[PDB]
Amino acid sequence: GMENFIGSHMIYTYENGWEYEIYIKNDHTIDYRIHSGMVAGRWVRDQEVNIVKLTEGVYKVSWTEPTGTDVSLNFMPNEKRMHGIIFFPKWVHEHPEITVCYQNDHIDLMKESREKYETYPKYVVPEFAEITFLKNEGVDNEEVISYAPYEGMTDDIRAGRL
Amino acid sequence: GMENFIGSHMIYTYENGWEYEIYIKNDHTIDYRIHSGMVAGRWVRDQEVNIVKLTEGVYKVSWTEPTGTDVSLNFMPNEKRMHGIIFFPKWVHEHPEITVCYQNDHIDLMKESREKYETYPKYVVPEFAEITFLKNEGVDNEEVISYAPYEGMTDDIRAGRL
Repeated sequence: GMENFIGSHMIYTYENGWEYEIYIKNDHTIDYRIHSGMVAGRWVRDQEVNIVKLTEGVYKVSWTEPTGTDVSLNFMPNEKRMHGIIFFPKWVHEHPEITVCYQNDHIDLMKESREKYETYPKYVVPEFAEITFLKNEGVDNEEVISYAPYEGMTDDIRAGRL
Repeated sequence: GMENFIGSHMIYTYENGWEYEIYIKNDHTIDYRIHSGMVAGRWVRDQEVNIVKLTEGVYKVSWTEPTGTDVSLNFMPNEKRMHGIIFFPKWVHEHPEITVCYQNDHIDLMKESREKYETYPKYVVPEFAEITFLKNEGVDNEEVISYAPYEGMTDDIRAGRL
C-alpha cells in the first residue's frame, strides 16, 4: 500500500547496467543519487514530488527540476520493475556535468545554465528498469542519501554495511 | 491488453468538469483535443508518444510538445480512471491562448513563443480524471480527431452521431 511505498529506498538498474538510487522520503519528497552514466555523481535532497497510487501495486512519482528537467516515474514494487520518462532540456544532454553535483548547493548554477544554454529540442528518454534493491528506511530518514556516490557504494548499500 | 489499448478514443473528465479527448492512434502516436478549460480549443494530430504497458491494466502515454510542455499520462482502462502530470512552461500558463489552435499548422508560432517568453518556474499540474467515454476506433483512423472542438461536441461524440 501507500504506507508501504513511502519510505522505500531503491536501487534500480537499467539494461546497460546503470544504477539509479531513490528514496521516497515522505509523501511529497524524494532524495536521489545517480551512480552511473550520463549524470553519475548527481544527487539531490528534498525534491518536492507528486506521488500517487494509480492502482494496487502501481505508484507514480513525478517532478520538475531546477535545471528544467521533468521526470515521471512509475514503480511496480511487487513486480520489481519501474518505468521512467525523463524530459531533459537540450543543454542538460549537452552539458551533463553541470548537473553532476549536490544540486541543493548549486541552484544558482542550474538557473544560470537553464537560461544561458538552449532548451530545445529536448532529449527525452523513456525506459524501464529492474528494481534491484529495496529497503524501507522509514519516513524522513535524513541519513539515507546524505553524501555523493563513491566507488562501490551500491555494493555497500546492498550489503547493509553503511 | 496493448492491442485493446491502442485504438482507444477517450474522453476523460476532471473534477471541475473539464473534458479532454485523446485518441491512441497507433503504438507511437496520439491525436488529442481539449474541450474545456485553460486551453479549450487546442487540438493536435500526429503527436509522437511513448506508450508502454506498465502492468496488466495500466498504460503510460508520454510526450513533449513543440511549446515545451511535457506530459505523462497513465490510463487504467478497467477502472475507468487516468492520471496525468503536465509540466507547462511558465509562458503556456501565462499565454495559454497562443496554444489554442490546431498546433500542427502553427509550429513556428509555438517555437517563436517558447523562445520569446519565460519558461521558469514551470506550472506543473498533476491530476486524476475519470474516463467517461471509451470506444476503440481502430488504428490510424484519421477521422477521429480532424477538426477543432465545437459547442456540444462531446455530447455528439458520446451519442455516436458523428
